[PDB]
Amino acid sequence: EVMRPDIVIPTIDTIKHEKIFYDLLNSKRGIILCGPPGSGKTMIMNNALRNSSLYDVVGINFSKDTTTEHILSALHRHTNYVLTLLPKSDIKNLVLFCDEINLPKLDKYGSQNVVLFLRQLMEKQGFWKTPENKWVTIERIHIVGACNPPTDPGRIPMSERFTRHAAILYLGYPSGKSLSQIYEIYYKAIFKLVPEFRSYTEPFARASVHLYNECKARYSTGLQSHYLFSPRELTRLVRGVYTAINTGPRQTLRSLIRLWAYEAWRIFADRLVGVKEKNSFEQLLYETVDKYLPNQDLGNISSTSLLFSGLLSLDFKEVNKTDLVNFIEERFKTFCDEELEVPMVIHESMVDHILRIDRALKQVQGHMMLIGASRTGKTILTRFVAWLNGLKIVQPKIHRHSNLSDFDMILKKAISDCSLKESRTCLIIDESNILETAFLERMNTLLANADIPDLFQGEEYDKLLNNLRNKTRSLGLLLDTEQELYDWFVGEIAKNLHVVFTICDPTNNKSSAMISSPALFNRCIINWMGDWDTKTMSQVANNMVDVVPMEFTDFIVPEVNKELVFTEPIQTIRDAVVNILIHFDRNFYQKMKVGVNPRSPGYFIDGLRALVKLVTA
Amino acid sequence: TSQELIGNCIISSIYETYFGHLNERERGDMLVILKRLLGKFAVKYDVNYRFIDYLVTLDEKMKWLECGLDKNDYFLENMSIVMNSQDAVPFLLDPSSHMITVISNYYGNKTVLLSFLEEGFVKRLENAVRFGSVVIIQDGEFFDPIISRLISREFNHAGNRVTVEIGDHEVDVSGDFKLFIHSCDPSGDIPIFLRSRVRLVHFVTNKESIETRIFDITLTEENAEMQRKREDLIKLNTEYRLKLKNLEKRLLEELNNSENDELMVTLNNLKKEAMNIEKKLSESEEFFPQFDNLVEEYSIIGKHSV
Amino acid sequence: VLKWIPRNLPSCLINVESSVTSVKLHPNLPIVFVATDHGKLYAFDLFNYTIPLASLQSHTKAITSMDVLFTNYTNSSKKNYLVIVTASKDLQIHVFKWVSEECKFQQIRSLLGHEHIVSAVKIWQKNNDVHIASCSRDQTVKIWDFHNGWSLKTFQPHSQWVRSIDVLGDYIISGSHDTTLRLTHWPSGNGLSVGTGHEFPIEKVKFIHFIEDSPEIRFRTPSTDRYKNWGMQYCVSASRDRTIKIWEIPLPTLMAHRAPIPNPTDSNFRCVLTLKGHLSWVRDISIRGQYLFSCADDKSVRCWDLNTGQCLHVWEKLHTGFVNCLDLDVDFDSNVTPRQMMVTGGLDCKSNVFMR
Ligand SMILES: Nc1ncnc2c1ncn2[C@@H]1O[C@H](COP(=O)(O)OP(=O)(O)O)[C@@H](O)[C@H]1O
Ligand SMILES: Nc1ncnc2c1ncn2[C@@H]1O[C@H](COP(=O)(O)OP(=O)(O)O)[C@@H](O)[C@H]1O
Ligand SMILES: [Mg+2]
Repeated sequence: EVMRPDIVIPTIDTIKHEKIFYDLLNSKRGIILCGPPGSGKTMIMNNALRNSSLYDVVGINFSKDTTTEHILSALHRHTNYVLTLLPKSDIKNLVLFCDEINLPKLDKYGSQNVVLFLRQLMEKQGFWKTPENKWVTIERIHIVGACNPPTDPGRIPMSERFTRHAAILYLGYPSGKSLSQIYEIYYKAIFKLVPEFRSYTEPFARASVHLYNECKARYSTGLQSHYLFSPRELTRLVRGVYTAINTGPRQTLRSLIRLWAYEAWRIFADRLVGVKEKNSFEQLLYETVDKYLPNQDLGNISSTSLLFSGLLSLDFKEVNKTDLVNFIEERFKTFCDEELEVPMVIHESMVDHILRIDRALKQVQGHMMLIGASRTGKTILTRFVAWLNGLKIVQPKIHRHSNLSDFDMILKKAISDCSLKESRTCLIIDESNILETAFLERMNTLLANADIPDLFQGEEYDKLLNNLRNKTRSLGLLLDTEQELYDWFVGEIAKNLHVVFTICDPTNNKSSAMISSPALFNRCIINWMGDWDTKTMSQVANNMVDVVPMEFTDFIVPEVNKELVFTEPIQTIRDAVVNILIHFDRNFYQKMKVGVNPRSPGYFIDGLRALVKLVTA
Repeated sequence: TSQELIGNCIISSIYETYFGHLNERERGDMLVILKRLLGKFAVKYDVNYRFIDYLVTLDEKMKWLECGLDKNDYFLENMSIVMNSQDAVPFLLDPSSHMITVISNYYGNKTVLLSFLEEGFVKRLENAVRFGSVVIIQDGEFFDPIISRLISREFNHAGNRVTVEIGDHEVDVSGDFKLFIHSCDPSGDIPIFLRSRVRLVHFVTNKESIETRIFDITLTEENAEMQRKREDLIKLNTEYRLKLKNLEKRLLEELNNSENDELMVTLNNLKKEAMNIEKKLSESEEFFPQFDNLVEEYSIIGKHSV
Repeated sequence: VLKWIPRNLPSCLINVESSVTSVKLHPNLPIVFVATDHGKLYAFDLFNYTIPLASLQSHTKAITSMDVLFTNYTNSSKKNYLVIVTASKDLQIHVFKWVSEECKFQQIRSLLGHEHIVSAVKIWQKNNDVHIASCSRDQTVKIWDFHNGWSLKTFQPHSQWVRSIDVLGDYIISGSHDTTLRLTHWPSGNGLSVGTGHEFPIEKVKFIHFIEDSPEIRFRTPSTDRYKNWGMQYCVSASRDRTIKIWEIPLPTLMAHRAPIPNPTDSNFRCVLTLKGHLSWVRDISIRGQYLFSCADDKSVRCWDLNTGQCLHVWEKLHTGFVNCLDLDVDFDSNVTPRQMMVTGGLDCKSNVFMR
């Protein structure tokens, strides 16, 4: 049950908030919940109302482009007209959800509309109908809210005229003891699978909470704009450990610690940008394991020493590096034979990244974002891993003279292929594929919700429902109401559609807004391709130059400093060529004042190809 | 000269990719640090290396000069850095747009002008790649991503014929097809996807090029006979080396065997040609210090000009 | 004698310069033909495996599949020879004639007409008429006759490219890359039924033929008089989803002296049995007696059972890399002697044979 997202662990804070929230709802007062993006305001909110026998839930998600038509449609599905508006339930008072109230945008003259409509509904106790010009009386409908503080770049400050009538609450981050208890319950539930290690529930909960605490304390938002850690990351770590254990072999303590370290590597440190930051994370992992688990026989737990794959067997188990590299090379040769041919070279970093992308893609509702310089092998890797898992590539061919219309058609066709035809698709989106912010808002609607209701309206909605009924009857399921068909359709979309984003230059304003979006940053897994480190470039050069003979001159070994040689210690002339090329590339990028901008290594590959051609001639 | 080639290949290959979008001063500085770095790692290079004299032969140099390219060495090595790209699509960036005529002269009637702002662009483009005609594109600052497969050369070898996917349909390509991109905006924003896959070559004119052109005008007007003598001696040295090689080929073909007057005459001609080579080299040895003195004497004019 | 199982170790070893793609058996004398990736065609003897009997270059590109048939012509003028047809990636297939006296190859004819690479070839004989079938990446299952050398029927069974075919009577089954199968009527070209249920492209498909006498087989014996008169009972398929599935053939709207028509209510396959346990893609299958043998990309070959439905024997680490092809002798035809050997080939430029 840890896979399903409607569960809580009752600690003191959540029951206290539920009690005060019942008091505030029963006091005929509007409620506004304001807190950090990871405090689980929506989680505790749905826990409070869903278990209640006195109130009901209606689902509205605000966007930048949102009008009162959505609110009217949502209330029409649960209320009735007698001029007085009353809910369908005669005992439970309807409670109207409104998350991300800061997200609707100001008009041309510095004001918002939906917040004023909500204010008129909650303090004038009604509104005026637009086409019939009639007053509306509302008796037992309450309003709730969940919005972030306006300090983050993208939240619009709200007028005091609306916050006047609604109570305000702050949901702080749960403390160490509460998180420890919650994740103790999580790990007891997750270790019911392997009873041989039931006694290790407490040290793992302590280790996860402590490691999250230090990873939050060290890497702040000053260094990077995407270091927004939250307990959501710990919950996703729990989900990853479950999806690894449930599909794994017979389990030992050493392999348990290695699995937990691999999950921590692939969920906390995949977004780190600096080599020294990664070394600090490695030292933190060492000291955490040493402090809370006095266990020996634990080997290297770096990124290149923890390789867990499902491709090499029927289960999620650790695999040898050499066998993995050979299997990847042969499968990739077959891929180039069957698909587009590209002279890609195999190295350890690309194996690590292809396995982490494979781990991301196998998850249900799994989406990830790739941040790295151009010509670093991102879209080709995504297509390769999608071909490995039997996915379907739907690459949106968007040209300059494009608009929202063709993008809407390609999204609609992808959704129809995913749902009606029952074919899994791995949608790829490049940085240049988002022209205006409207496509970004469409992506927000697609990912924050399970679908885009705007793409299906009127006759499109009717034919979509008819096709859904035809598919349901073809499968042989007794579904007749529109709610069940719609929920099954969005379940199929959430289960059989994965979006993977390709971002080239994160320092751009469009990229900054794209990675600053709240409905996109939290759900996706952030992966930093970055630029190649020296070892990867050395491996690529050694694998690319050896095809042509270099040894025809007597060479003397030059005595130089250890830090000046990036290849393994030099004994031939090929290593001299590798060192000279890497040194020139580093000096050139340093003397062009690129700054902290990612350094695209395509110059290096082009130089190597020109080198081998010219030396052959 | 063979314990030296691998240093001379790496300085030339690295000249092709990294030095596309740098001007004279940065090129000089980076070439100096490359030579020092090669010296640090003990790989022998040519102390008298010149990129044009290493890759641009006199025939192709004259063929490029007659097409319309200016006589400046920077434009010569940039024409070399463009035309020697067999794998990566090159990018041409000249505000003057002067070398569309040059590439039209080089490719003759095969040069077909296209522009990203055209509406029938895609149809004539797929036609041109079908017949394999050389294609010239204008207004690259408004790059259309529909040619993403052509830019990265993501073809597939379907059978014995190579194939690319343009637009929404399969099209065929031919081996004689080459593509060029010309732009007129030096500060025009370019997508990083296009920039990282092309050879960004800057055909611009800075203050350093002002100094170089002032020095060129001073040499070609103040003492023009000595520069003419340099050009004449370079041409005759190349011709004499070619004639010496032809005479040696004649001597080796005169082995016969299924001495005679023809073989002795060939040997005497080879002797005369080798003596001419030695005399030309001895005369040219005391001619480059005149260039050194002229460079050291015509630098204040460049400094004042800049 | 039909229940022979190869032992735990290979009988002999064979070295090739390049990776092995197809290994067949001479149905009368102990000669093994080994394919390559560089297009070279080899010829090895089981008792003398150090030096090849013959080596020949007939294709510019890689060869993918092979087939070997021994003719049974009723006239004494047309002697019984060996025909070897190799399909390659050079848009062309080549047909060889083996000679016993000189022990050397001889190209007879080459069949053209494919728009892309050809992946499989099968050879069969109904009544004194040799036909050659092949399927290619252009989705065209083409049929040739040996004497005329001309195409007889070109058709598409699947939108995506077909990979492997098998022939039996006037009915051809064909795997494809769209994770589905479809039987076709050989003379007319009408698709009798379409199979679905795999989650990955199909690698190899062959028919399951009948047997004369056996104690109890639940997957080769006829079921009803209709199937007894038809002459086919089950078909087996293998696909890259790490499984092997044996399928029934649905009934058509069959009529006497007329082309069969598909059944609108019974034109869909039914998955009968599935086998799991292979660590990677299953690459090739071969059926003999009551034992189903299949290779995979897990450096291993497995021996399954038709009746009980599990692996009796496993052979881990048979090669350094992927295991590419297996082949046996035909047991359902009385002309071919079902003698006891097994031959396998790997991607690590090695081949192995199983004797006794
Ligand atoms: N008291 C708690 N008990 C169980 N899980 C919690 C608790 N507090 C936070 N979480 C976890 O934190 C995550 C917060 O996610 P979410 O509800 O989307 O945050 P927000 O509501 O701020 O958008 C949830 O996935 C939830 O599992
Ligand atoms: N070792 C390598 N790793 C990654 N990319 C490489 C390598 N060698 C060459 N390339 C080039 O990178 C290109 C693929 O990168 P791609 O994923 O398309 O980058 P982007 O995601 O920025 O578009 C290929 O065309 C190939 O020529
Ligand atoms: Mg939130």
